[PDB]
Amino acid sequence: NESDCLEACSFILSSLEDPQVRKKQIETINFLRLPASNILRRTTQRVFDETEQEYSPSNEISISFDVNNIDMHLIYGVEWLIEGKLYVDAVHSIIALSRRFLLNGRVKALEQFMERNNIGEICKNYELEKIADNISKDENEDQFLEEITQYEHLIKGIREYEEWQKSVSLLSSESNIPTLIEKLQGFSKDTFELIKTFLVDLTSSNFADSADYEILYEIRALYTPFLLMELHKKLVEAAKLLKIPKFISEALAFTSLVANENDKIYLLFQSSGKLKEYLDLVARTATLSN
Amino acid sequence: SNGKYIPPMLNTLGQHLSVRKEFFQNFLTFVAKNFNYKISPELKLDLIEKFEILNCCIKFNSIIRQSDVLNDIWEKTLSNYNLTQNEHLTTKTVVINSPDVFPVIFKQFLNHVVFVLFPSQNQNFKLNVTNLINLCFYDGILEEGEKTIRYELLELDPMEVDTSKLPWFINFDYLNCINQCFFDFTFACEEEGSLDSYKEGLLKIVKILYYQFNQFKIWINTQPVKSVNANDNFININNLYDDNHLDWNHVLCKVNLKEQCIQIAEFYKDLSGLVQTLQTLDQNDSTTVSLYETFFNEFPKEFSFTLFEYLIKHKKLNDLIFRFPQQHDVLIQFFQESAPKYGHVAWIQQILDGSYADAMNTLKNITVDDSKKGESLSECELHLNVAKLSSLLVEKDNLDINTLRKIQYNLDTIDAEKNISNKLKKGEVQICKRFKNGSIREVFNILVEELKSTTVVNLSDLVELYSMLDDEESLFIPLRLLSVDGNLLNFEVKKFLNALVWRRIVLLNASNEGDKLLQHIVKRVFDEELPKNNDFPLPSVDLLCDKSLLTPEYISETYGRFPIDQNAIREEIYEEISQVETLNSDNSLEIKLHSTIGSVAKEKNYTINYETNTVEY
Repeated sequence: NESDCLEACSFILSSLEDPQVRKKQIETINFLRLPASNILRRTTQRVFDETEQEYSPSNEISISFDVNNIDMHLIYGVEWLIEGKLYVDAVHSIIALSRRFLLNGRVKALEQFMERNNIGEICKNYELEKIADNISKDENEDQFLEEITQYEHLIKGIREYEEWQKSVSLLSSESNIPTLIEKLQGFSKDTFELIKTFLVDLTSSNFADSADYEILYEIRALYTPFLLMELHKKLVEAAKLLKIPKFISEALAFTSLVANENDKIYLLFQSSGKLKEYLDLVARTATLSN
Repeated sequence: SNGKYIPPMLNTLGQHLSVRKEFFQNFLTFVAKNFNYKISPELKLDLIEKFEILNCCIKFNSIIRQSDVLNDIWEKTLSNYNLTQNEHLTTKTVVINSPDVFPVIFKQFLNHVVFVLFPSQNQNFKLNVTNLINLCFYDGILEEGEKTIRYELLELDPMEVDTSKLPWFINFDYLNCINQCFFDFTFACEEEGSLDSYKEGLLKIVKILYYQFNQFKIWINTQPVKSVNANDNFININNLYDDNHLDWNHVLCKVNLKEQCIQIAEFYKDLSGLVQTLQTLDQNDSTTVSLYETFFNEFPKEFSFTLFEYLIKHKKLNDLIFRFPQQHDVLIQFFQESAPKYGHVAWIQQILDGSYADAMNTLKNITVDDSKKGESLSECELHLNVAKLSSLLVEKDNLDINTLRKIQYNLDTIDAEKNISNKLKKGEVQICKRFKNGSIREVFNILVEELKSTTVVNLSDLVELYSMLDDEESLFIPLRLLSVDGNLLNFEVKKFLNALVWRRIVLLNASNEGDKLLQHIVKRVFDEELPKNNDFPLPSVDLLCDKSLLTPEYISETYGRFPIDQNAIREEIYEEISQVETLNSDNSLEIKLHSTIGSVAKEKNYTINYETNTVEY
């Protein structure tokens, strides 16, 4: 009875706690890496079922950046397989995780996933396993590295600025505030360039799956532009800390400049309306207060 | 040491003292033997007091007096440390004299030791702190009184009929001083970085607290129903509870002072400190984890709920989830079963299952950020940004207090008018239940047409009017106006207006069997640091009712130009003056007030003014 094993096993493994006890018991319950797959799968399933209700509702690309505790439990489902030495099943199973993360818009879930496990090794080991099992497969060889991963440079940028601010405040404890502004000005500029530098491409490969270039475009079309918009409000934000003469015209000019759009959103408006809807919503605001 | 046959102190200081002590003891043995329950627990208790004092003073002295070298070393080390705190006081043989008090001798000593404890590294000194604490505070009262005197023969605890709460010597001041000490001493054991040594110190305080609360309920006997129609000490050092208990237990866990967690929790009645110790584990050792699993079925709410508090609050969520499969079902029960000390930890779990909480920023970005204003106002953004920058002259949170007031006075009027206006439009009207009646309710209805319109009216008028209206924002309008813009008026005129906001609160308070309402609003003031900003009188019990700040200005500002019936107002004022006095002179009611006021004042390093009211210029 396949069901009855799966359950008794999953519960045994979970009810034995300590990472080393887990490690060896999972490691040595395997052979052939084709029906050993099944024993671990129910252990995978309980791990997911618990956190299932706590899991984020996004199953589509939207706002959802950064790993929380809920994610980590899901990552652990895959960890059970790795410990078992189940490279046959694992090469398939890596690609499937990466796709769910891509589809629900979790670039950070993938990124972190990418540090702890990497696809490229998995495909090379696969080939060697089917020399001892002799099951047919097509050439699956991978050399994939990260290159999705321009988000780490964003975070790097912020941190230097922030370090000035702690140190800047320390310097500020009765000294000379203008000299501290010169330095702060230096920091914002250099950080701003720094975020725009660094490119990770390296060896050119994908996830051991094609037709995923489309998926990556959409995720970028969200978070990327959101952040861009945030930054475009950020200048205004910073320009309200230390008193300084003039320097207002630059901001005015930028504001004016943000009027020459270039993709045709008005054509979209023409296509189906809401431009209209926006007048209706304005009118309701005006009848409440003008 | 006066008498025909009582010498003015023979011999060794300790020898005559022992002679005297024999005399005090003998008197007690005689009250125990013959007169024990025929004598009230007042006068007799004063004989016990003699021992407590003596024990503490001599112990401190004697350690140093071991060898001659140690005493000479002591005088140098102690003098030097005094210099760092900019003070002086060397001891030997100017200690011992044993003044007749109960905890007060301990109080004095403790402060002095803690003072020159932060520069100190001396070990004779360290040693000396522990002996003073234990002999007087723990040992004097409980282990040289309750255990070895009352519970054998002599009897009459402080929970048997006393003055009207406790014996004559025990008063409000003592209870309030204890509350302070708890937190100052917890700070101090982190500071020396040898938290472990000062467990004992900590143990005494928690013990003394628990005992005391029991004394209060047993003196009137039964369960709370006369402390819920008149707050006293039985909640006055469960203020600092939640946050601090959980923090201090957590700090102690990993540095394996597991015992230290257990005591704090045990006296204030929570399974969380014991349970969190066991759980400190990653998950290591299969046998132990299994044992915890057993306890889920055996105690499905009690053990289960307590356990969650560690894991949610301290975010050891890995344990919560896989490790414990059967606790997901109980984790829902926890949300469906909250109020004692399980609401506070439960909200965090809920918003973090959803993984977003960014909703607050969107609503904020419209109203604080100068980006989306009016519906046909332009130039708003420009003014508002320039204004924020100017009040930025002073460092951090504190703004330049003079610049702030000129904007603030007219703003708080526009905002006040507007708050009721939204309300009036809905066809809703705001009044209190005992202010429903009379001249003010009628005047209010005429005024309803007026409040739609916007026009600058005086802060004195606004202060008086608003405090009698329902709703939190409305009640805030009097406190706001005064803190900031009250210091545009004279000091005496500022305080008198203040008494008046307070007075209305007392009326309401006095009318209900809610006794906690006044406490919360007094507490709130120091948390928003209103006395640090713009000058606002600090909560006092000699600030609630003012009547020595007779200014004709006050007369012409409040009642001379605001249109309310003179007869009515006068009558309310007489009533107001009576109610403040009753809380201020009824014993239980002073305990709740005094206690609460003084601790918060100390922690914040405030001083009650009756001039400037400046706690941060």
